[PDB]
Amino acid sequence: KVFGRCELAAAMKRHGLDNYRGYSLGNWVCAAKFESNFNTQATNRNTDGSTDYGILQINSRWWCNDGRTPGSRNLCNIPCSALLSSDITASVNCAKKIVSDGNGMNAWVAWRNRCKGTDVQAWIRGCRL
Ligand SMILES: [Cl-]
Ligand SMILES: [Cl-]
Ligand SMILES: [Cl-]
Ligand SMILES: [Ho]
Ligand SMILES: [Ho]
Ligand SMILES: [Ho]
Ligand code: NA
Repeated sequence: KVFGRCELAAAMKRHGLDNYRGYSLGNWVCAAKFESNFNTQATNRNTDGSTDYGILQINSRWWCNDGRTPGSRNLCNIPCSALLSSDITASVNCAKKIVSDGNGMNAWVAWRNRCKGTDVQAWIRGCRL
């Protein structure tokens, strides 16, 4: 599923991501924009053989099981395919663990490089929230 901007903002809010660990909703929408272009089915291979999945490009190296990332962990206790669903529950619940790992949203390199320090509230402008 390819979400609209405000559609994704609303879904993220319903799943409790707004201000989760102090990160306003615009931060999460911005991260999703640059990680996946709001596409739940996005995947991308990493240099180490791991794969990133879903709207927030969650890596199989640590967070989900895809059966082909030898030596990895599955800390969100989910198949990576769950991160591709039209229902964002799995991606959100796993993102909540990730952002709690210590480095906050710096875990998403695209957030650090493209959202951090910018006017991220623009990403929820106009949305009914
Ligand atoms: Cl915001
Ligand atoms: Cl594996
Ligand atoms: Cl933080
Ligand atoms: Ho990535
Ligand atoms: Ho970590
Ligand atoms: Ho609201
Ligand atoms: Na894994």
